[PDB]
Amino acid sequence: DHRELIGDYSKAFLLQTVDGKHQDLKYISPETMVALLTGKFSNIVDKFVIVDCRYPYEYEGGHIKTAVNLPLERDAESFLLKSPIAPCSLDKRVILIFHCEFSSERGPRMCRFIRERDRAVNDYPSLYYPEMYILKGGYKEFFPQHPNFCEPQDYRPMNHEAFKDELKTFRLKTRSW
Repeated sequence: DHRELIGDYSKAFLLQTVDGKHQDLKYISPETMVALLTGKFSNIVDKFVIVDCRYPYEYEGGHIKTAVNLPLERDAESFLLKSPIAPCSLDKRVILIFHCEFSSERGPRMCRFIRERDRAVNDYPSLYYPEMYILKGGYKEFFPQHPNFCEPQDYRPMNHEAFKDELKTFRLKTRSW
């Protein structure tokens, strides 16, 4: 591989990455998301968690199959770090994929937050989640390309006319503005 090692310096990144806003983060395309969903990496990837950081109404109006909705930092830490999601075999990998509507600001931030917490509870350079990626373009670019991998087969933008109130209600739940 021509890149650096994953977070615990144990091995190279598995997935092919594409260029994204944050030069230091690893992004993947809809295509690689589908290869994982289709089991193309089944002999090496034990588990892969898709974290959809969007607000609940967004997730309810259409999300990627198997994805988990973890819109708040506290929910993500609770879900991923209280009892780490570990592979059934040590020859195997666990991978996290973060995304939001277009995975621009919120996705990167949650990803950076989980890495910090992970660095915090482990002895360097050990990690529970050494390999993390962001889905370039988020759901918004994923849906039109592979609608049958989404449930419900639909899309609800964050700024949807009819949920202005839910967006407001929801922002008031975040730890900081």
